Amino acid sequence: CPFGEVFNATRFASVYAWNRKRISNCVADYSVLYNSASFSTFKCYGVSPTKLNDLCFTNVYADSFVIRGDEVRQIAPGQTGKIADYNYKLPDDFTGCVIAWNSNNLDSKVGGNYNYLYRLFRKSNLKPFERDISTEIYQAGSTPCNGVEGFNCYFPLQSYGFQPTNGVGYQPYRVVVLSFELLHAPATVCG
Amino acid sequence: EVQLVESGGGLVQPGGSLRLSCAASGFTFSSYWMSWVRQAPGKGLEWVANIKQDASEKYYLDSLKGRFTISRDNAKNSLYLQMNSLRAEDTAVYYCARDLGILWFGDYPWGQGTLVTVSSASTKGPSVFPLAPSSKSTSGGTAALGCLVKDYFPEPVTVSWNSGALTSGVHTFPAVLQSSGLYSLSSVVTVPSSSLGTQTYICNVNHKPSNTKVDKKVEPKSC
Amino acid sequence: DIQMTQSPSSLSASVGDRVTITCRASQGISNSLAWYQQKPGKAPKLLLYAASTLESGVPSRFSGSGSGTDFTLTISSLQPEDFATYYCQQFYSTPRTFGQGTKVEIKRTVAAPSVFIFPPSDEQLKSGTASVVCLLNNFYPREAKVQWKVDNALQSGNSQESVTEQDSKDSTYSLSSTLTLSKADYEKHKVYACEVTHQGLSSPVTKSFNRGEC
Ligand SMILES: *[C@@H]1O[C@H](CO)[C@@H](O)[C@H](O)[C@H]1NC(C)=O
Repeated sequence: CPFGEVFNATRFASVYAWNRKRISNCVADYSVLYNSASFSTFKCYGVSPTKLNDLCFTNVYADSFVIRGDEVRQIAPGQTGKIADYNYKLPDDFTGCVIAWNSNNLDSKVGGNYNYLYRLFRKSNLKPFERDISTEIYQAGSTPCNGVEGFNCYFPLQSYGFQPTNGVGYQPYRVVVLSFELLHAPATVCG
Repeated sequence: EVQLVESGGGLVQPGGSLRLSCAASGFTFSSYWMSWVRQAPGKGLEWVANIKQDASEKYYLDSLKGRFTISRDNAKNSLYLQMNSLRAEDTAVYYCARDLGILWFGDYPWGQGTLVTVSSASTKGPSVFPLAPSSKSTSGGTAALGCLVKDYFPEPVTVSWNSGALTSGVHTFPAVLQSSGLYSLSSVVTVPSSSLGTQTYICNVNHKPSNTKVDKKVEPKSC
Repeated sequence: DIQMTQSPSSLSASVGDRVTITCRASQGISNSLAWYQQKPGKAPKLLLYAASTLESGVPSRFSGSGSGTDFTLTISSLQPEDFATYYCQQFYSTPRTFGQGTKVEIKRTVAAPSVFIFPPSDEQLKSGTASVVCLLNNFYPREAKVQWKVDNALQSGNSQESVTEQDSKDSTYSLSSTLTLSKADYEKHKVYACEVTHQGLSSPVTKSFNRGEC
């Protein structure tokens, strides 16, 4: 299986437009990564991480994005906050894993790197595995916004300010969420 | 990290002006509004001014009656507030905040405001008077003494006891602004009344604004 | 314009307790409300926005509910670092308006104040003013009452008081009340008394002295 295309990948999408990759028809070894001791965060919900690749699922999805350390605690079952409510939400019945590592050396930049965006405004919260690219002018006042920014009419996406001399809580982190789908279909992803 | 640094507060006489600056970094200054929020001495937040991204719209509190003008230079990542015809009620710690309706203030330790103190008094050093303990108004083996630091400007004074040796039971009260325009506080300390005639109690009042230090010996009041 | 009212303005609680603060608006504002925390002397920090969503970096113990005119901020298990003043704001219109704030204090059992009275020093009387001082030492809760009696004549308008912050070690308060008079008005009377009304007192305690005695 081509995990190197997801983890050791060159470019990562920002969290508002996170990147889902489908994985099927290959043999995967999980214990290469968990015992690699290369990630700062590796939490698996549902299945035991300890050598339980003795299963076969229909499909395997890998969702990659970039956030900050303060927000890593939000990529977890039943968590609430900016990222979970407005950017990327996981369901309570999560049969999967979340991995994350500090990418301060690759996503920061002197004077700030403002290439990663996060959604700061939304009328409702995101359903599990929803994805919102709507750059509609969020309405915070009584006036309808009519697509133009102005008094009480803010753009929904806002930049990350990734200076390298940040505290760890403010530094960029790369996150990959693995979901294991077992539907009523021929299972092909075994170990 | 959102770093917002306020500067320019100081002592202005009533009717004078002042210009406050806010240096910003850690985010795209052009994508946000900017707000000025002041907080009077122990009195909570009062939003005073708002400026758009391209500075084509400016909003104020009508209480200010056009005395304040907000400005911003984007090339310098800088926000400015010109305070004209200043009144005594304008005495406050002024903060700048990144604005999208929501206010983001400066992250620690960068964001901490600038203190505007509007007063007609010139800077005076304090007068220290002894609050002497009596053997009549005592309390079960414990006696209280202190120093009254009266008639000074501006803030603050610092008070120690016995040049730092006496710490247990010291209460230095927040300064109160008297009608005369001058501040006054008091520092009290409770000690075993058995050891009055033996132990020496000096209060050290340091007023750095006026370049004044006072060491005052508080002796038990013997009529 | 839009008015904000917070409840209960001052709230006492303990570590591990569950805490709720209420904030109501004089007119509807949908969910365009935010909650801020300010520790003494420091700059305010944004805890919640859009009535419900936690700003990143905020401990998940903070949560918000409400809409329309009614909003509630809830801390699930209070921790020692959560004692501060909290403010609510609206971003629906201008002028941007805050709630008056609610101070979260530390809960301890009632404690009566130690009361003292101090006559003016001879040097201050020489200067031309007389400051009589009354001290309430180490009590709880913050709410107390001081009255001045000059020969059993109740004063009003010539006294100023200030209170300390809750102590780091025993969670008590101490208050100072200063009565300011001219050397004339001081030398016209004999009995100066300070009457203290506090919860931890069964009856108001009066401590008095007489002019020039000792
Ligand atoms: C990524 O690079 C490391 C560096 O040695 C390599 O061991 C690993 O196999 C690569 N792929 C993945 C998926 O980690």
